[PDB]
This record gives sequence, C-alpha cells and structure tokens, in this order.
Amino acid sequence: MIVPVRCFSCGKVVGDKWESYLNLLQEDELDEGTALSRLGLKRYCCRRMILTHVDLIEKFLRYNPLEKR
Amino acid sequence: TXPGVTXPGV
Amino acid sequence: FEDESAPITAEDSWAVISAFFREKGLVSQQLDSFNQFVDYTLQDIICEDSTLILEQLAQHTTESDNISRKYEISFGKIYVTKPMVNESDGVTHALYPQEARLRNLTYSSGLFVDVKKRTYEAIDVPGRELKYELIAEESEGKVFIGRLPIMLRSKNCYLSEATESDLYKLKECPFDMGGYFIINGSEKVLIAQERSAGNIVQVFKKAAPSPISHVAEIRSALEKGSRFISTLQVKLYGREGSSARTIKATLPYIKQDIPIVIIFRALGIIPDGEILEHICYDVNDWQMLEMLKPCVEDGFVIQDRETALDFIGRRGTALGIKKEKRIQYAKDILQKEFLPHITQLEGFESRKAFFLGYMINRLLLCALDRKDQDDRDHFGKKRLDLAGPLLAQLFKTLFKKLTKDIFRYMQRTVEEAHDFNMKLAINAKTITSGLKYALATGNWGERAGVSQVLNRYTYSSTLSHLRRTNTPIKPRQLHNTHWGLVCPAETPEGQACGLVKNLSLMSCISVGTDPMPIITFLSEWGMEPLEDYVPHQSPDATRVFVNGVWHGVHRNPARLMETLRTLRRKGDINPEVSMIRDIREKELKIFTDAGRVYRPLFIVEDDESLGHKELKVRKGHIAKLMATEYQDIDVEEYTWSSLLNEGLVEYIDAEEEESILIAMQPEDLEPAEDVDPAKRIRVSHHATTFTHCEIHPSMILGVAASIIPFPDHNQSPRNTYQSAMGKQAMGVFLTNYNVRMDTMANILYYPQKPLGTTRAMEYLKFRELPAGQNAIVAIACYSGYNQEDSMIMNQSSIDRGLFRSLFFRSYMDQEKKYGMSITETFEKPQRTNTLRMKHGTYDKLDDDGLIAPGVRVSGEDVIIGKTTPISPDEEELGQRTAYHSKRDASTPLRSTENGIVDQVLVTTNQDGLKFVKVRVRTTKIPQIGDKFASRHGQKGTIGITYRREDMPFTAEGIVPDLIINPHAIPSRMTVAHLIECLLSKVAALSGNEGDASPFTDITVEGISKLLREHGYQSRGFEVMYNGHTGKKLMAQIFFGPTYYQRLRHMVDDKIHARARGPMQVLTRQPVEGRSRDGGLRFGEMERDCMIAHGAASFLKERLMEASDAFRVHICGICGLMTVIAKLNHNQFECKGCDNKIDIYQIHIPYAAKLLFQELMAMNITPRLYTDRSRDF
Amino acid sequence: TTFRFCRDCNNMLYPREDKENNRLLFECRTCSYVEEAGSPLVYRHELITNIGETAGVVQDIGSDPTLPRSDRECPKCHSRENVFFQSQQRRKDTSMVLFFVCLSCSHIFTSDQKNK
DNA sequence: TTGTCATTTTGCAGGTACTCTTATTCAATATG
RNA sequence: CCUAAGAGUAC
DNA sequence: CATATTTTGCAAAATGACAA
Ligand SMILES: [Zn+2]
Ligand SMILES: [Zn+2]
Ligand SMILES: [Zn+2]
Ligand SMILES: [Zn+2]
Repeated sequence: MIVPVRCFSCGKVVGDKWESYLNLLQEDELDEGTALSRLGLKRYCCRRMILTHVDLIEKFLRYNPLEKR
Repeated sequence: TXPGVTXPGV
Repeated sequence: FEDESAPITAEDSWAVISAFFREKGLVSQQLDSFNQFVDYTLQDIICEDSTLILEQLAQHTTESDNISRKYEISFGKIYVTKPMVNESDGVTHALYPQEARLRNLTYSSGLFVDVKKRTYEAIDVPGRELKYELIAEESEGKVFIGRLPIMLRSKNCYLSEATESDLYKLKECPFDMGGYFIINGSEKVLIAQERSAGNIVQVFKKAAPSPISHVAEIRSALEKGSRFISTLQVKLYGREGSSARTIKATLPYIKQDIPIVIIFRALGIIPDGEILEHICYDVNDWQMLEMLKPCVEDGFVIQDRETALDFIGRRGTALGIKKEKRIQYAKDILQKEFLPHITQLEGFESRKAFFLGYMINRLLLCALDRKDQDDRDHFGKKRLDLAGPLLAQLFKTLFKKLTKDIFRYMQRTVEEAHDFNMKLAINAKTITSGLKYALATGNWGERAGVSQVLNRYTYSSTLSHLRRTNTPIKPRQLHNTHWGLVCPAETPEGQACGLVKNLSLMSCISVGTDPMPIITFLSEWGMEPLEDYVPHQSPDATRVFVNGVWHGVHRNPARLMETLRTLRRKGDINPEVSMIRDIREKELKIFTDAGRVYRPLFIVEDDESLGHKELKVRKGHIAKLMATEYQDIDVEEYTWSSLLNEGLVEYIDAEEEESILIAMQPEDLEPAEDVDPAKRIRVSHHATTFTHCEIHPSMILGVAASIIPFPDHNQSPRNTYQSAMGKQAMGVFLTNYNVRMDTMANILYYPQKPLGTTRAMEYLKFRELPAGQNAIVAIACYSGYNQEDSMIMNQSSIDRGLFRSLFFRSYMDQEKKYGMSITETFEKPQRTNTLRMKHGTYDKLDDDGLIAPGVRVSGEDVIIGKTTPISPDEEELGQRTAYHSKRDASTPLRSTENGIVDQVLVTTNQDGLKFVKVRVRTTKIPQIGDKFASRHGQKGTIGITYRREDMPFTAEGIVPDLIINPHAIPSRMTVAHLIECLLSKVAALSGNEGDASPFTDITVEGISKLLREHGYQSRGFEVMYNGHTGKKLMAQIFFGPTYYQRLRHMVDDKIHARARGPMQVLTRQPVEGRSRDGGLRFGEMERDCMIAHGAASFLKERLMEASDAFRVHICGICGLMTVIAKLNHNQFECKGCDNKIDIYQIHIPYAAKLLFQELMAMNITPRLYTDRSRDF
Repeated sequence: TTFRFCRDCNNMLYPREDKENNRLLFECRTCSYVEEAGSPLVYRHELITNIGETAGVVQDIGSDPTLPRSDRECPKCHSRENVFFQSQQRRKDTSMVLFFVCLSCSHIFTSDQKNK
C-alpha cells in the first residue's frame, strides 16, 4: 500500500528511504542492488523490505476524494 | 445391484 | 537482431505472448461470446419463427359476410440500447456499473423491436382456393419487449471504450477485467458448462449381459432451427458367439428398433447391392459383407419403399393415423425427425441414406476390432457453452413464451372483437423477469449453479473464477487431450475433483461462424456433391465433413487441405475454424461451431534457405512487436492479429491437435544435432518433421498455477493444493475497494511482490496486486511448538506490520411497502412504543437510525434502526399497549464481530424506497491459530509466537519471521520450496528478481554459486545461535526469505462454545451453526465410540440432558401418550381406556415423542409399556 | 468369400443345390437369375484375422507428420527413409510387430522374424 | 398329469463433522 | 423463520 | 382497487406357450 516504516525482522527504519530509492532508480539509472546498498540496507531483510514494496497508494490517489474540502 | 451398484435381485 | 530473418530464441517467445495478452486479455472468451450473442444471435432468434398468423375464417351463416381475415404480426430489426435505469418518478437516465452495484440495480439495457402488423382479406368461396390481399393498413414503431443484462466491458457497456483516466473517474478499477453481470447489485459470473459435442458419431461397446454388443449413436442437433436434441442410435444385436447379428436403428417417435435395411428401402434405395454400396465402401472387405448379410436377410420380407414406409408407420407410436396416411406419417418422421442436422427439407433422401451407411460403417469397423471404441473423455469431443449460447437458449425459450402470449392475446381480442393495442399485447416483464431470475439464481430454466457470485477475495481468485468450467454429472481423470487447454493441476479436492476445470492461460473458446463461405469454397475447389457420389467409381475418395454433416467427397485431399490452410492463414477463413485431415481413415473434417477450445501455436515451414525446418516467426517480427509494445508504454502497429493474418501463428484445438507434431521449444528441437550435470535431462525426440512449435510450455498452466515458483520441482498434489489455496490468499482484490460496498473484504496492510517470480505472473498483474509477503523463514526444530505443520511466528515482526489485515463487512437494509401506507421507516426505536427491541444498545444510533462513520461498534450493538407498522389496539405480554404500533426490525452487528463503522450509504432502490448499506472496518492481526501457507501447499497454523530476543539469530543479527518444522519437507517432497527460498535469498542480496519460471534452465548449482559469491554458504545454511542462552546451535539452519500467504481461515472466526442457547422450534433441539449460537452435532458414530467405551450413563446424558429431555404421560392399558394430565389439579385421565389410576410418566427425548406422534398420525400405534410380558 | 450380386435387379445371390449336374448354383431370390459358381467356398469365418493389420495405407501416407520415420533397409529400393507403424488390428492379443512403407516405392515390409 | 425352456418386467441409493453467502416465496386474469 | 442452491475447511 | 385460482450394476419373478 505505502512503504512500511520499519523492516519487519530487524526493525531498521526504512520508511524514509523510499523516495531516495526511486530517485536513485530514475535519475541516476542505478540498478536495484546498488541503490539498496547506497541507502545503507546491508541485511537482506531490509533489502527485501524496500525491494519488493508495491506502491499501491498511487492508484488509490487516482480516484477523486469522497469528502473533498 | 445394492442399491446402489436391489440385490441382485429385489 | 541485426539480421531480419534470423531464427528466434526461447526468450523471444515471451514477446509473442505479450502481444497475445495485449490483444486478447484474460477474460476474452466471456466478452467475445457475449458480443457474438448480442450482435448476431438476438437477431437470429427474433427473425426465426416469430411470425404470428391468425386466420379468422368467415364462419358465414349468410353469404353476405363470406370474408375470411388473417392478422399477421412480424418482428423486424432489434435495437439494443445503452444500459439505463427507470425510477420511481419515471425519469430515465444512464446507468453506470458503479451505481448499480451500490443501489442494488441490474446493469441491463432495454430491447426494442420493429413490429409490423399486416392484415389480409379473402372471399370465402367454397371450392375456390382462397387468395389473400393487402388492405393497405400497414402499421409498423419500435416496442419495448424487455431488458437484457449486459456484462461489463462488453461492446454495449459504458466501459468498453473507457480510458484509464475515465475508469478512475467512474470509480472503476482499471485492473478490473469485466466479463460478469450485475444482477440486483451482485456480480454474477456464468461458469462455462461442458457438454458432449453434437452431430458426431460415437461407437461404444456394451457389457456381456446386454444383448446388443456395439451401439453407434449421434446426438443430432441443428443450430439454426428448433434447437432440439434427437438421439439416433444404431445397435448391433447379438454377442460375438451369437449367429443372428442384426443391426437395428432407434428412430425417434418409434416404439421399436427398425432394421436398417428397412430404413434404406424407406429412404428410396430398394436394391440390396445399392444398400450395401451405401454401407460398405470396399468390395474386397468381405468381412463386413458377411457381418452385414443378416440385415438384408431380415429385410428381404420388404422389397418396396411404400411397404417400408407402411412398416415404419405401423411401428409408429402415435397409433392415430389411417392406413393410407401412415405413409405420410413415416415420410414426416424421415424428413423432420430423422437426422435433423443434415436437413429439414425434402428431396435429400440420398444424403441421409449416405449418412446412415456411414454410421453403420463405423459401427461395423468397431465391431470388427479395426478401431477402438470412442473415448468419451476426449476433450476434442467436448464443447463449452459460454455466456453466449446459454443466454441464447434461455432467451429463445423466453421469447417463445412471449410470442405465444402475444398470439393468445391476439386470439382473445379478436374473438371478443375488442380493439387491438401493441402495448397491451407485449409483456416486457416476461423477458426481464426470466433473465433476471436465471442470472440471480443458480438454476437455468423457466441445471443449477450455472451463474455464481463472482469471487472477490483476491485478484487471482477473481481471474480463476472468470475462467472456470463445470461438467454436469473416468471423467475425473486428467486426460491427455487436456494438454494446453485446461490447467493440469487446478481443481477442488472434494467431490468436484476433475469435474471442475480451469482454462489454460492461452486457451480460447470459439464463438462460432457461418459455414456457408467454407461450403462455397469447397464446392469451388472441386468437392464432389454427395448426391451423385458412387463409391465404386471413387474408392479412394476422402469424405469431407463440415460441422458433422457429410457434404461430399474429394479426390485430391492434399491440395484441398493446402489451399484451405493458406486461406485460413491469410484470414480469408476465420482462424477459429478447425480443419482436420485423417489420412488413415481418409476423412476431412471442418468444424466452425461454437464451444471448441483451442490454443495458439507457432507455425513451422520448410525454410529452404536454411535447408531445415524452422519457425515462420523471425527476429524482425519480434522487433516489430517490441516496438509496438514500447510505443504503447510513431511507427506502424504490429499486434497479435498481425501475426495471425500473416500466417505466423495458428489456432489449434484438440481435434486438429490429433494430426500435428509439436516441438516443445524451438532452440533445442528445430536445429539438427560437455553438458551441465546440474541441468535436467532432456531429449531431442530424434525426429524432424514438426508442423508447429509450442509458444511456451509454461502456458499449459492456469491462472492459479502460474503463481507457483518452480512448479516442476514439486510433487503434483502440492501444486494442486497451492492452486486451490491461492484463491484463499489475502491481498488487494481491486484498487477501488474503498468505493465498493462488498459483503466481506480482506486487504493486506503491506502486500509485497514475490522475490521469486514467474514470467507468466506479470500478465496476471500479480506484481501490481500481490497477495502475500516475503517472510524470513528458518526451517528448524527449534522449540517443539512447530510440530505437525505448526509454525512459530515472530511476535516482533507481527508488531511491525507483518501479515496485518483490514476486514470490511457490509450490512444492507431496505424499507419495504407492506401496503399502500404501511411503509417501513428508518428511525431510532424507542422502548416506549416499539415491540421486540433487541437487547443491544441503541444509543449509538442518531435521529435517522444510522450510526455515523467513526463510531466504534461492538457485538450485538444495533447499527440500523428500522420499525414496521402493525395493527394497534392490542393488549398482551404484560407491557403491550395501543402505543406499541411499531415492531422493531433493526439490524444488529454480528455477535462475534466488532470494529469501527467505516462508511454508510443511503439511497433509493428501484421502487423508490430508501435503503442503506453500512460498512464496518476492523483490523485482523495474526495470532495463534491463524492459517498461513507458502506457494507450495505447505499449509499450517501458528503454534506459538516468540519475541525477537527469543528467536534464534545469525551472526549478523537477522532473526526469522517464521520457523517451520523440517519434518514437513521430506514426506511432501516440496523441493520447490527450498529452491525458491535459496533463489529469494540470492535475489534479495543481489537486488535482482528471481526468475522462478517452471521450465527454464535455472539450476540449484547456479543459484548456489551466486549465493557463495555473496559471501554466504552456498546451500543456504547459516550458523545460528540459540535465543535463550546465546550458545551456538550444533546444527546449522536453513535460512532465507520465502513468500507466504495469509489464508482466510482465522481462529477467531471459528472458535465457538455453547452452554445453553436457542432451541429448534420443531424438535426442541439446539439450533445449527455458530452464527445462531448453535450446538455441536453428536453424530451416530460418536455415539458408537461412546458405546465402545462402555459409558452408558454419559451417552444417556448426552442424548437426554444435553439436548432434549421431555416428560410425557402414558397409561398402562394402552401405551399411547393420549393421557390428559392436569398437573396443577393433579388429574390424569386417558379417554377411551377410561382409567384414572393407571398412569405413568416417562422421560424420553422430544424427538422420540415427535416420532411417536408422527407414527400415530400415520396410523401406527407405538404402545409403550413399563413392564415385561415375556421372559428373556 | 467374394459375394456377388444379380446383374438384372442388383440383388444378392444365394447358393443352391443342383441335381442334374450336382454343382453349386447361385440363384436370385426375386427375379430367378441363375448362374454358375466361381468357387466352392460359400462362407469364411476368420477366428484369427491376419488381414486388416496393414489397413489404412494410402498412396500419400508419407504426408502424415505424426507417423515416425526410420532408416531401415527397404528390400525393393535399398532406401533409408521410410515411415513405420504398428499393427492396425486393435485386438488386445495382437503382437507389437512393426510395418514399414517406403516413401519412394510404397512397398510394405514387416519387422517380423518367424515369417522371414 | 408333468416337466421345459425361453422372453419380458423388477426395484435405487450413495461417509462424518464444520463455515460462509444468495434468492425466493404462483402471476395474472377475474369478480366483489 | 423455512426451503433450495452455490462456494469452502479437516478427514 | 384487492384476494382467489390455474452413471451404475443382474438375478430372478413373471409370461407365453406345450406336448404329449
Ligand atoms: Zn532489516
Ligand atoms: Zn389409554
Ligand atoms: Zn435378380
Ligand atoms: Zn522402397
């Protein structure tokens, strides 16, 4: 849905490394492994936390708000 | 037969 | 690449598959069949018959009015509109699916037909033939005859041309595929119904006890007529050792089995030689002649066509025809009832005689042990009725009912001489109600389970449901012909194992086309007409069949097949048409009917440039397809239809698949002939005569089985278990779940795309809508709390969001007009003037009787407040006065459920009465008893949860999210589980995605080499330390990420206990079900176990005190319970026996009392006596 | 058996005893067409049928792609390439002997050894 | 004063528990 | 509330 | 305008003669 705050197994905070990860993937044309290593995710628990996330919230944001102010 | 698979017979 | 004509590789085929799914989609068969039904079948149903003529004779007592009239009504073109809804105020406006779903409407579109009324008049002159003429009163004027439900995304739906942005605007998920109806706000899907194909001759052996040894039958049926099933059977009487081997045919509406030669003579073939020529096509085949001589010996008694017709009429079951008209009756039987699929007109006796000879030929070939009896399970002999044909036959019946009603109304209004009106004639309620009833309920009439509620638990579950086929009822076995058409391992484990099937990824169903162009092509290219066919002059002639109708013979079948293939490969013939050439049997069969299941295949040609067989597709076509796909994500478009129209790929069904040779992969099987020991063993087949090539073997799997990583490394029952169990996986079923009021919805907090992924799962959108999470799994006998399929889940991981879920439940409530002014009202009931108010608190309800969103609700609390008017001025119950004019009809929350009210929706129903829906949201957090499973059938419940400090840890501080027992591995042989764990570890470390496609060249050795290059033990073992003491574990632990699904079976929805509760009104026993606070069944064999234990008093206590104990009085004279017992006055009296001092009381189950009273009501006296009259 | 038909009305001919010459005489049952008998055989019953195993062979049997190919010696052309298939008699007790058709001469030769 | 042998009709029921959802209750012509 | 139907869990 | 009625597994039991 949206990026998890912490890695499930060890508890490292990874919720602030999603936009940086996307910027590294897009702007710098880095592959996923090097981008993960750059952000400091060395254990594969954190690496699978960030690598396999699906950002479904964008889809949810496409629909018009039900209660619009 | 049986039933199923009366009897036979009856 | 650089070379345009270079051969393709195994990787290039995925581009072809991508193009296929860019054009077809996943539910293409549903939409195609419905579009065929709407575009063409409705018009055919309307035009065929539906010309009501009523001839009102003159009935002239005087010659002044000797005029006979004739009123005729005809139906012209049919117009089907866009879906629209009526309203209580009469305003009609466009209806969209995400309004019908919310308002419980039906997504249907009105049907109109141009009705033309004509009247003819004639002078009723006796003797002179009547001549009818127009009176120039030609009135025509469309009329509304009903509403057809429209499936979503069909050509007549609002979403067919919608873009992604428009779909977002209309509150429709772009991932939603359509192919389902909305009946009363419920999504209904039509399961593809399997049946045996029609107009095919099948010969079956018979058992020893039966007198008939072999039976040849055809299920004759005509598509463009009455659509009635008439079964012709040709039976060979006598066993192998019998001498009187006579062949007899079972004609319809005939009480006896007529001998075949009688039928030949009736059709118009008198001489025996001509009959045998029509039956046996070989003069030298003296065995068939010897076997067939008893038939001519039997029929020697009849030597004339009129005699045979009289014989058939005499055997006719009507028995209401005079002797000279029996001939006509037999003629009618042989014209409109014998082999209808050939023709219904007259003058085609020779064709039917030839077909009968062909049937007898097949029967004799099977009896002579020259061919095996036909396999009933051959999938090429089966047809799948999709939404099109099902709706077509239902609408045919329903419109026949409507037109009969129209004729009856016309007759009634002309006999009563009243005025005629079109609006009073048509009753659109007939069609509308019939279609809505057939789609709303499972039953298909006026079969069961044809239409089912669409499964919306998970995206893959919805996809599998939309591609499901059911076989009405070894048929359960996986047949050889099922290859590439249905999923080899996707079927329920229960009674429906094998009967319920799922389509393969690339399998399609033909929609049926008109065979007239093909017949014209055959006649042009040199097909001999069957009327002037003499078998003797053309012995080696190939019989040409079109849709099971023998149309003639061809003398050069090779050239004919070559030109037919060329025409179909350039699109002149519809590619769905299947053409089969059986060289050994010298037959040519062409099938164009609907329901045939086919799949695409690459085409292999000679390719003289390379001197060896090669695929027609080269690198240039792959490059063009890639360019088109990249442009979609300015050059000429190159789609799947472009490959189809240039003879690159072909559609092959099972019948045509019988006569082809297929190469499994191009790179290994096309070119002519130090190997890796880790790779699996493959063979080259040592043969180069291929006609087609598989696009990819992994396409034999279905939607559910395409999620399995490395399915070829698993035992097949494990794949079946995962196929059945991934439909129960929890994830995101649709992106617009926030605007849908579904009855139940389950959503993961953090769905994750698998680390080990297949190439076929990016066409199923599994990476966009995942239904699981990557958990760090350790396979270890850690604490003994994961034995017998239990699991140990990390409590700290749960605290951080692992497998957490949202659960939505919706309650719907309407107000209904009990009368003219007896309308219900949504309100907050007041204890002062309301009856039957529930014990739940009504406080949370505000003025309108609906809890505002955000308010926490617990079990039994009232969430919808509704009251209904009743008759006032009644006093009873102790606290009932005239003020209690309202009866409470409120809806409380589920007793076992609680949560936050999420949303409430108020609107008007079809009738215009206000109704509401209340969606309540709660959060499910994994706990002891919840069911989780990998993608390899490794189900299990959570045994215990440990915190992070107690779990075993590696030298890097990584602790597992899950611990599973080693003992689950060896017996189940789920090697794919271990391979996928290793691959996921490598993928997580390296940042790539693990390619876990089934039939790739990815070995354990290579994955281990990559893992070792990452600095870990190559086989995935890790040195782990005990959590409690920190000491090293003597055994190293298999450790790594693995994809797990959270299944729908949570313990909190299953726990149930009952001390005492509501009792059944009839038997005074506890009610059934945990939703009703019911009781558990103490069945027969539990009683047997307790008897074996010898505990009699416990059994008595279970059957009497625990369930139902009833004290009843009897008398010693008659054992009946007819004792009037006034307990308060202490007076016992059995009328009839006239005793008052000879009464006993007994304790028996109330069910026993009810049984005795029912026996008494059935004239049986179960007299119960309290003393022995006989010694033991 | 080689059944034959009357040439007057196209009907069956049945065997008939003769007295003047004591010979088999074929007679018609509806037009009294009478003629001699080619052979004394009037009924053959094959308890074990040897024919029908090579049935289905056609002048273009090589066009079938499903039929397996072989390089076995053709004892009329000495050609390698040919098609082969097992016995077409679908009785459960038939042998697994193979038959070969040369695609250049259409001569059927078996792989049997007792016959050879 | 007793065997004979050879076609035509004779009845049916399918494991144990358990969970959930959906639809539907005769339509319509006819008389009070 | 009854009835019917469908889907499913453990054997 | 509203309620009332129009797939599966056989051995026998029974039947029609019958023959002097
Ligand atoms: Zn981590
Ligand atoms: Zn009594
Ligand atoms: Zn003759
Ligand atoms: Zn040869």
